[PDB]
Amino acid sequence: GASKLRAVLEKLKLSRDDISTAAGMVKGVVDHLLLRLKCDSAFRGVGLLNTGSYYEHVKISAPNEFDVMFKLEVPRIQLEEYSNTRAYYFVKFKRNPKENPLSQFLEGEILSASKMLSKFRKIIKEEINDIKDTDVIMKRKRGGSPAVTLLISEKISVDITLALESKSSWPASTQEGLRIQNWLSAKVRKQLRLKPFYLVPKHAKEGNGFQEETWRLSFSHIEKEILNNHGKSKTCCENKEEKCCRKDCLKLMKYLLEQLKERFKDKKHLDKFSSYHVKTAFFHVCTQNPQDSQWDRKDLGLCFDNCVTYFLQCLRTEKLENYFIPEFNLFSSNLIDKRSKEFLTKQIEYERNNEFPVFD
Ligand SMILES: O=C(O)Cn1c(-c2cscn2)nc2ccccc21
Ligand SMILES: [Zn+2]
Repeated sequence: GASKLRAVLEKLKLSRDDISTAAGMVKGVVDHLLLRLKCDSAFRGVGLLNTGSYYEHVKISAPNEFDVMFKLEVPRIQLEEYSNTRAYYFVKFKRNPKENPLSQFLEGEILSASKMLSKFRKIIKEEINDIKDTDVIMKRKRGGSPAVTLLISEKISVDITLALESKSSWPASTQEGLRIQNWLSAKVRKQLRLKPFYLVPKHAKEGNGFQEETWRLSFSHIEKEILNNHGKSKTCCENKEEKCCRKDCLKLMKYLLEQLKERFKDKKHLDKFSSYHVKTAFFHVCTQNPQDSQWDRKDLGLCFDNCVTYFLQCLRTEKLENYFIPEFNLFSSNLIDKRSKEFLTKQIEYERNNEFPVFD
């Protein structure tokens, strides 16, 4: 029902005002933090990376929650892949001169994530304590990559993550990734792959213990660009004759998962699932249907059923390739146990069989 779904989306559009006001409230604090952060010799080249659901224009239903990324430029780095993970790497440095301002964090030849995260939280703390014009508090440490967590005006929660920026060529694991050749063209793929890639501090788990000095690949900027320039036609969604329902589908998937996570928040089954899974699956569906005509607005129902159908498959086969790192499985049994996937499958299938009552 392309009408009921659009009723849901119209209902969703009402939150944009509050999400934008809160976004402004966040930006005000963030800019200050960055200006002050640029003072340290180590975090000199720190900058703001404007990516995420908000800048992708798909952020919904969470005004008091935000995620921001601080990017830092590392000139020349030698990357060492950790145990065929294809996504996690050790950061070494190409040259010998102590031009490196991060020499202080170098634990051996390998760059330590723990040390730099410590200095990051320390400086951020020292600076949030200084300003009293804005009621900003620093929350306790729980997460890994989203290392810093702030509370603005005792209302807004901001997840601050650190990211290294490398202008070098993308790692070999991304070779067969970003299959947009038949969709956004090969010229565009080449242009995009000429852009830098990022690394967020994350630990991998091979078993009982952890490796705490690893960095995981990040391409959020590429995701942003792909999302905000999503058509085979350059004038896609710029006129009435060329209006597609891609972003609508993504929004609907996100809302579906959100509602389902809210319905069973007390049972912890769906805790491991996030919106990135939905986004990834969506990108795969975009690759499957490269034509704008396959995303016509009038077919909003069908297209949505195409996305769900794919996502479900990913849940059943326990396979969801990272759109940039094909050999990395987001839905591997190591990451998410079968019981959770089967539960999510059960619920989604129920919803689809009862005309999505969760949409009302
Ligand atoms: O860090 C990011 O940019 C997002 N991301 C997630 C993820 C899982 S739940 C939210 N995000 N899993 C990944 C695995 C490999 C590379 C990137 C991955
Ligand atoms: Zn479009």
